[PDB]
Amino acid sequence: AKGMSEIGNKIIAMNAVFLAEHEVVRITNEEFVTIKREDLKGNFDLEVDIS
Amino acid sequence: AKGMSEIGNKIIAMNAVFLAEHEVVRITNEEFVTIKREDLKGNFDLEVDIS
Amino acid sequence: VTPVTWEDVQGARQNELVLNYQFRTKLNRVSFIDNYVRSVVDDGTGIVRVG
Repeated sequence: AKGMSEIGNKIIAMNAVFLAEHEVVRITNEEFVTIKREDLKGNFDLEVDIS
Repeated sequence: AKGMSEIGNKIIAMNAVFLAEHEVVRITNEEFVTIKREDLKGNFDLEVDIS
Repeated sequence: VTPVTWEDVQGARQNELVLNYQFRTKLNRVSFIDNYVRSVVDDGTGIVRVG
């Protein structure tokens, strides 16, 4: 379970850098929310676990 | 169970010294509460146990 | 973390989130626990270093 959580955290950090705003809007038809680049070191606001 | 409690008490004392106010505010989006430095010897106000 | 007296409720909430966050992100919780029990069971006693 933790192995998938480790993968999820890395992808979330990548998604906040390598994905443009419009790409997220198309995937999720909601208002886009941004995250500070220097804050990606710590996962303060997110928790990842299997469903 | 007590072994983890011993570790928790030490880290709490360290967190009250080596962590700045803004760091705690980012982690916990609440008003910051301080503790007197000389009072760190006794854990008067906190209890630590596993969940 | 649970408060000892009635005025310690704010302190307990703040420290609990910070303490859980550090173990969730800064440390491998699963690996640490696995080494924690196995060290105690095999060697007869466990020694933990805090820094």
